[PDB]
Amino acid sequence: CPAYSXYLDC
Amino acid sequence: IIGGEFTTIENQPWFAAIYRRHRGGSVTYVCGGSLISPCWVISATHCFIDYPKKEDYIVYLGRSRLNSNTQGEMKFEVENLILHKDYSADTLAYHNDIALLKIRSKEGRCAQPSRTIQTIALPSMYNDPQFGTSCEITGFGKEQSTDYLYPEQLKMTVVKLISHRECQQPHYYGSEVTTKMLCAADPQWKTDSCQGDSGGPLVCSLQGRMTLTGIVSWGRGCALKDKPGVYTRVSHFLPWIRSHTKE
Ligand SMILES: N=C(N)N1CCCCC1
Repeated sequence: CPAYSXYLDC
Repeated sequence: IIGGEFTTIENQPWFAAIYRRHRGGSVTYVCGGSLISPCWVISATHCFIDYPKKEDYIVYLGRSRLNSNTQGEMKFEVENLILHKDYSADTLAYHNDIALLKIRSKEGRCAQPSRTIQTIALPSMYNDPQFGTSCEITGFGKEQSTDYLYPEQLKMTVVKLISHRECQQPHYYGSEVTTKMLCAADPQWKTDSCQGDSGGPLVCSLQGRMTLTGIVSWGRGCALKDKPGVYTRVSHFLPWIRSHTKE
């Protein structure tokens, strides 16, 4: 449910 | 910057605007930075790591707008791009997210201080304000998570420093926050740094001196419940700074 900085929840 | 207010470069005369050339010749904004002396801008490694060649980058100082000129602005080439040897990027956080750009004009010149171009002071080592201290962030980053564009006009907002114990609680980021990082967020979670704000200044007034307390580094979405913004904790990198700037 992939998390990346910056953008959104997953 | 989510929420907050529009501003201009006189507010934040040390704010650096960093862009990257392309092959075709077009230029895109990368990240902010902060002018810590006439030849040196500080910023965040994660901004450069994927395209680490210095000749790719342009730095403007004196700039209040993203894609149009500001009267009095100065444009620099990147003479040295110094990325921290201990950088790492994990499933969430960036560690040691700090970078120094040595700037020099087509004329061979560093910055000339003006009403629109000033330097910001480095903290005292290991000296940071108390949790709950209100500090400012500045950037050309998104106004909303879902925006496709960056605002053309520079912004700023105020956030409050968060204690470590609070930030490292599993509710918030847990282990991901280290001692080399600072957290900050709005009590109602309604204002924050966002995409495109990375490498910009967290500025607090410790004593009476506007002081460069943090560098915008990372966080899950933007202005999100239990998810503060995370900033490189500048007062824990002084030796790295000066060692790489004594030259
Ligand atoms: N302030 C947080 N939410 N950020 C700042 C760094 C880029 C995106 C997430």
